[PDB]
Amino acid sequence: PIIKGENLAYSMDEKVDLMKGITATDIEDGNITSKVQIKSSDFVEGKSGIFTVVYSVTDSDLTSECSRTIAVTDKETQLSDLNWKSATIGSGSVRKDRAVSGNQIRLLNEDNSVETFAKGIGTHSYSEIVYNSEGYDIFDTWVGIDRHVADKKVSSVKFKVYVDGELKAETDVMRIDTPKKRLVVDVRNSKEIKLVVDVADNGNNWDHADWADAKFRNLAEYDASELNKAIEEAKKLDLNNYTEESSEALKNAISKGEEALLSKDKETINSALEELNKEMNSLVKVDLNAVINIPDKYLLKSIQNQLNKTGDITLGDMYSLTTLTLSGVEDLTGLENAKNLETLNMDYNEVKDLRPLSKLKKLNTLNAQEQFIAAGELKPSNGKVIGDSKVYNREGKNVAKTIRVVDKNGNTILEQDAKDEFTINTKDLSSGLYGVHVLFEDEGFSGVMFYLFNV
Ligand SMILES: [Ca+2]
Repeated sequence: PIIKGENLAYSMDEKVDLMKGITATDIEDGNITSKVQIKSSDFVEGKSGIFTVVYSVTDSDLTSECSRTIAVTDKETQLSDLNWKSATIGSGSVRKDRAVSGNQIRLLNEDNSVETFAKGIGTHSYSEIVYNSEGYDIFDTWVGIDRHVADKKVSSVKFKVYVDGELKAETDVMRIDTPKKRLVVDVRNSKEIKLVVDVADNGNNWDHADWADAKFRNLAEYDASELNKAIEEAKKLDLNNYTEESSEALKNAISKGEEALLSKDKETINSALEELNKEMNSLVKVDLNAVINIPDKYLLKSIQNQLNKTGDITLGDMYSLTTLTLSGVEDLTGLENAKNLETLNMDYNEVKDLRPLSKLKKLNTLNAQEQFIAAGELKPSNGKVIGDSKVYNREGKNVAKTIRVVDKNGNTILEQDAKDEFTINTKDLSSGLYGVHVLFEDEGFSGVMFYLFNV
């Protein structure tokens, strides 16, 4: 059994396949790659680092083991975007982002297609290129014979990577038809990396070699594991069991945490985590048994008729209203607790203020037409009578339309536009009873607010 596996490198957003590149062949069994198991690993998902995984397989009639590292990195720096400390080359000159022949960097793929790279280092054996590697964690590159010498027959090189003078990785002898190979080297706490292209056989003849996509890769400067843990536990809670104010704050913190995950910014994540933890401990549970204060006895009777019960109406009772029919109601106070109310049938009632229903998010059917609010008697003073004529809709807007004054015979003695208040001259009025009609209309909300004043 020949179990094989090379070092890999992944980015922060990529899905890590722990079995990528693992093969197992045996002369007695054949391809036993499907029977490969993991013997040891320190890998953690959603975490930046360099993890070690050990692989073991058992054949029909014998076990073999192999080990490889898997790095999860973030920021990358192309070597061609940096300056080398020194560079030697057997023929021509080293070129950044181009092959040694000046053409694009081109290597061979496993399916015999050609891979064209925009970034990399084009050199020629024998070659030694040294870079400053201080502060970098992982070196990643593709290597192979450049496609410009695809007709030269004798092209052959070997790639080697030295870290502070120590050989850390190398390929076999690569020829024209050898598909490109990947090299992922740990360069942690190093000062120099040396990229070596040896001549293999036939000297350096036509040894066009590319360090394709050669780049440094660093571990992430952030960690989203703690924020991910707090969000998942927060999303497990039922927002209906908490007050609308506290559930809104937690919901906003969950959203801010989800935004922080996408930012991949350390302080944005930490700040969202602290806020999410604060709203997590600031949650206050509802009390479905607490009594709701309903000052209007007709509203209390209307809710009792809809729910079939006597005595106090609870918040749990209020949460259960999806439809409600009113009769003889003057004050909607208390209905702000029925957050699930969808339909309110209150035609021919005595309501002049829809503001208690302002925050009802599901109230799509409101039948509040032809109200009549007997607003009592106004006492004339200083030769005039003054009354209030503001009728509020759900948005808190005065929807009063027509102010008309009527005498005992039904004849309109005056009419004007409705404002917040009205002032009627009474010095010129004959002695008797007079009525004041405050006409108002809106989307589904209309009626008459009636006053009277004696003279
Ligand atoms: Ca050669």
